[PDB]
Amino acid sequence: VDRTADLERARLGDDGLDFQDDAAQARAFAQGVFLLEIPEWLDLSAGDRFARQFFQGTGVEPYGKYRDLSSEHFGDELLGYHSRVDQLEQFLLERRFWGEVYPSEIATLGEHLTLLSHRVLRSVLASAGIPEEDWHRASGGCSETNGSYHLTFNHYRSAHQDIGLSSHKDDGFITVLRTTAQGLEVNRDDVWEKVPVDPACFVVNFGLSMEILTSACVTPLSAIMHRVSHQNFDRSSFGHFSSSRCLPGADDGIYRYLPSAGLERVCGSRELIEENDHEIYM
Ligand SMILES: CC[C@H](C)[C@@H]1NC(=O)[C@@]2(NC1=O)OC[C@](C)(O)[C@@H]2O
Ligand SMILES: O=C(O)CCC(=O)C(=O)O
Ligand SMILES: [Cl-]
Ligand SMILES: [Cl-]
Ligand SMILES: [Fe+2]
Repeated sequence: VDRTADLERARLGDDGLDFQDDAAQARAFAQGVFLLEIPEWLDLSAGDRFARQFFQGTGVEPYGKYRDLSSEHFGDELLGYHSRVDQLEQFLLERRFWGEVYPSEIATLGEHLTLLSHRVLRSVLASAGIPEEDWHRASGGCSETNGSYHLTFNHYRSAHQDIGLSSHKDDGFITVLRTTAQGLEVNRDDVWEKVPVDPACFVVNFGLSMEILTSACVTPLSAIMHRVSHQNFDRSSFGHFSSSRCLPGADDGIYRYLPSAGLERVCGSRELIEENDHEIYM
């Protein structure tokens, strides 16, 4: 693909998300993807280094050892190191383990991104016309700080003859993606387009839970279809993912908002992730 998407750029300011104007904000939310300026005080260098190292094993300091932590170590099949069928290999960790398992500076990064994402999500919920007292249940806790949050590190193995990462929608409400190299593509309006590279911005997009939640609103919001093209050289990235609380045995559920009525349950949060990962990776 040779077309490059023209995305709207936003900033977090005194009143929440600031786009250039109300029309720009509407286009961004209608597309389900936009750029978000990275706060100047926020240090991403340890996260960038973790994404470059996590897969390399205990010979490589300080982060290569996370290659050896599989899902078995967490009692949760979703977490730890995972080789995917595509070029991608990942390390995924939910917030309840960050303080104990991640390096301290990586847990700190995760916490910063959680509070940034929280602020982004609340701006979106307000634009959707959902009553504020329904936000906590509608977002499975992400309208406050009680959601499930995964800080997930990605490395694309260019020696594998696969697509980088198959076409998919994310599971949750908000993904804050840190990417510094080409490869991410988005499908708005049934044409694949490259996401412009800008290491001064995150890429923000909505997941399936945002789409389900707002599907009956006057302006439904989409979970952007996106992929990573086959990489001829290595690539890395990381993202902060916000989902309805999906702990084993403590699942907040996924809801659709019915204007003038309230929230109706659609499915489980973990169930949605499992069904989505099935539909993606085959
Ligand atoms: C347990 C997953 C968690 C809810 C979150 N959501 C996701 O969609 C993602 N990663 C995450 O960290 O999992 C699958 C994926 C397409 O590779 C993407 O990277
Ligand atoms: O690496 C990227 O740019 C995208 C990663 C992604 O889409 C995901 O982890 O769900
Ligand atoms: Cl601010
Ligand atoms: Cl590329
Ligand atoms: Fe994604």
